[PDB]
Amino acid sequence: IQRTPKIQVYSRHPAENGKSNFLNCYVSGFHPSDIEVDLLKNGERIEKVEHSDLSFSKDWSFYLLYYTEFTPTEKDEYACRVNHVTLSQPKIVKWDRDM
Amino acid sequence: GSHSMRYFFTSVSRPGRGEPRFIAVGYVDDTQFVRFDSDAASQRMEPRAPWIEQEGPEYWDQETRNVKAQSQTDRVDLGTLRGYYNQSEAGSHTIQIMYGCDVGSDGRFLRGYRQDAYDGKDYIALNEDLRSWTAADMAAQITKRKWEAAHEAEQLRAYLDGTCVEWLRRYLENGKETLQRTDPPKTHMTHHPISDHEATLRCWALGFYPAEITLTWQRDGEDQTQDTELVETRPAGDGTFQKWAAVVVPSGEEQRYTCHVQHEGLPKPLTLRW
Amino acid sequence: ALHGGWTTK
Repeated sequence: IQRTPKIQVYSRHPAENGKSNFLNCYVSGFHPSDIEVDLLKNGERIEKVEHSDLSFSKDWSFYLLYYTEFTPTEKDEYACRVNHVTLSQPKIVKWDRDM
Repeated sequence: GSHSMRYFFTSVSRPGRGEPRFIAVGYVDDTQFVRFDSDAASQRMEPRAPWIEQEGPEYWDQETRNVKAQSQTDRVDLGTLRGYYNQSEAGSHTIQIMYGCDVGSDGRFLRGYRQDAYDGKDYIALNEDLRSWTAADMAAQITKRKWEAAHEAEQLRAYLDGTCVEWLRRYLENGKETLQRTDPPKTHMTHHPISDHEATLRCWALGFYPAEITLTWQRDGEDQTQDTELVETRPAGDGTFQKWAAVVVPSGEEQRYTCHVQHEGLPKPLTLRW
Repeated sequence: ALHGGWTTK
């Protein structure tokens, strides 16, 4: 009865160093709905993070958007950390800005 | 084009940690316009689109009453279905409900629907004629007999093909400046060597609305059904959507591959070649 | 607007 999250990490607008943007972590296809999602900056939890209202797809699996305003820089590393009952340890997905 | 109005409901029991979590969301097309979250502070149905804010205090009171009644009904149903499925009180379980209606571009009713799930699997659904139910198993059939005896389909039908349509037409008028906009995808391709001998081609669609879209890879015109990686369509966070599709190809053969992009906002389907 | 009226399962 358990489906593991598919995790995407991306910016709202194409990223350019020095310019405010939003960092997104989109988690979909998961069940049950209990999930913990953190956005990380250089390994550290970002504290001002919002998320969408829980909703679900035609196959009943859930999806959520977590997001925070940020200004990308060259050196800063961002990631999304997701914990779910299906994962043996919290999954960390680094923001791959070069895709 | 055609339009839809949908409400989505999730109730999650949390034994020994208080009452079930309950989250309701309403959408017109792919645009959220109201929400209720049992863990939020207001305990009110709340606006999430600019064009619903003009609704008066009687509307917000009624929507709040009716979403709280849905919550209370789900709370009872969580306990009932645990009995039907012979489960213990210790575990957390989930009820999900979706219902709504579609109208055509001239406002006519097209379709109504209602479907319910338990622990992420079908439980019971209203059939397309809005007169009959389909239960997913012998437990759900108990609910079907109850709903048949209560004449629930007739009550629900008057909403799904009447009241639901009337409100959806009002919202499309409230929101005309934004709900009738279609944004076609802005598309491009990227190329990333993964070794001396292979490269990833990735086809990108950005900034599109509504969310429905199709990206497919061909090689010499033959659909490359497998060997393609395709992500779930995702929200940008500004009301538009994004999607990409990728394929790994031998270096030197990139020009045999084409990406094809279909979206209701495109006059012709788009073909991209590296 | 939401549907009112609730038959339990």
